[PDB]
Formats: sequence, structure tokens, C-alpha cells
Amino acid sequence: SMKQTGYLTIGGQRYQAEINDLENLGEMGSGTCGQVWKMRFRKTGHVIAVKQMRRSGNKEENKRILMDLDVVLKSHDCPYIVQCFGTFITNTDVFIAMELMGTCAEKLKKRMQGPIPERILGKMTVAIVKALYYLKEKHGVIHRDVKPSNILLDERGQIKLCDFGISGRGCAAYMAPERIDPPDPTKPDYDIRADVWSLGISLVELATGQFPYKNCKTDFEVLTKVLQEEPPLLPGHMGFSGDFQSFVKDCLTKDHRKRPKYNKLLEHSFIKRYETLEVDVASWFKDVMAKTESPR
Repeated sequence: SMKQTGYLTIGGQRYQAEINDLENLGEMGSGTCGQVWKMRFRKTGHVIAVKQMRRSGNKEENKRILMDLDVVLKSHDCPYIVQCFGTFITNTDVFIAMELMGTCAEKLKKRMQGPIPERILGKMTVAIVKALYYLKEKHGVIHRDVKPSNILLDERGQIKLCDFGISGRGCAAYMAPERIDPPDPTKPDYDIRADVWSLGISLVELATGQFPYKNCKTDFEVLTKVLQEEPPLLPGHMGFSGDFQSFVKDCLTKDHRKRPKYNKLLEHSFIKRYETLEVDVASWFKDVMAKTESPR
């Protein structure tokens, strides 16, 4: 069992450590200053993310950080969920040391300014489905907020579900029909199928480089399109495999009673393919970052 405070376990090795052992390399991402830091563990050279939860901080927020951390700590055996290396507890702060990902899919799309290849999305789909399934099966957690910002990638070619909100209960953009409008009054609660829909939308957005409801000027207009319009499917003339089109058509079934749960999606040929097909996500990632690098 991982040493949950005063230690960092990284690689397979446990290191006694404390906050002064980390060099602060600044905000982990744009406007993350004061709260999530990129830091270098001086003893090993590892560069990690450190979330700083101030004791004086917002209480609801700290409650969510703690719930999410509880789930991350008990998700040590899931390869598809970002890992906690350890924590440091001082009189004024908790520092939560996390795996450092390069970017989320939302920032990746913004930086790319175009379609993300099918092969990359195949590996992504496998990782995220397996992460969501693990969460529900092991921890009883319905994620409730699947979208590109919660899908993380790195230069090692790993693709993992973000810790943010990973404990479950704008991005109304990704809301399933039945979540917008529970078709049964007497049994109103959406379930994991609503996250399936969100995954489908996310895939189409990433595959095309266009959010499927882009021409909407208000959040409510987007909800009206989700309900009134045919599900926004993959185009037929971008060379997408029939497996990918099917996978997405399945995820985007409007009638949630006919939409696959994770168990069923894990049988899909799209997933079976990308479980075993070798895809060099690492090289791809490094290449596209290099091609889109702005001078310092």
C-alpha cells in the first residue's frame, strides 16, 4: 500500500521526502499559478504535478479535492487514471503529488487547430472507456463530466482520465438527451449511459476538429439541438474506419435505453482493434508539439 504522506513513490521506489525537496517550476498550466505547480523532485530529477490545498482555502473546493484524491488513492491498479505519488501535510497546506501530464485533449485540439488522427483516438477510446468502467465497477462512481479537458495525454504516449471531478457528484455541450430531459418522470436519474454519450460527442469533436454544435450562440440553443436534431455522426468522406463510425453511432444513440453501457462497448471491434494494434502515440505527440511550438 502506498505511503500516503511524507513520501513520494515513483518508478517502483519509495522516497522519504518533504516539501523543500521540490523545486517550484511554476504554474502547471496557464492561470494555474497559486494552486497546481509543476515541480522537480531534487533527489531523483522527476518532474511532477503538485496540487496545493490551502487550509485557509475554500471549504467546498477542499471537500472536492479530498473526494477526488480518495478515489485516486484507491485507483492505484488502474493504468488509465492519473496516479498520486504521495502527499505532504504541513500546518497550512496539503501538497498532493500527481503524475504530470503534457496536456488535455481540449488544449491538444486548440493547439492542433485541426483533426486528431483516428489511430490516436482509438488508443484514447480504449483508455477512457477502461478508466470509466473501472471507476463504476470498482468504486461505484458515475463520472458525470466526460469531455476533452478530462482526457489527458503525455509525451510517453500515455492517455489517462484526469483526477478533476473523478469522484463524480457550458459542458452542457456534452450532455446526453436524457440528462437534459429525463424521459421518465418517476425514474429521472441518468446513469453511465449519459457519460457514453459525452464520450461520443468528444470523439466526434476531436476527430473533426469541430464541436458538433459550434453554430450555437447560447447554452440553451445547444440543449435544443441535442434534443431536436439527429445525433451528430462522423462524416463519411474523411476516411474513418467503419469500426470507428459504428463505435460513435453506438455511443450517440439518442434513446438511452438502447445505448451501450461500458461492458458492451468493451466488446466493440473498435476497442478490440486498439487493445492490440501498435500505435506510437508518444512519437506522434512529440512530433505535433514540435510542429506547433511557439518560441519561448
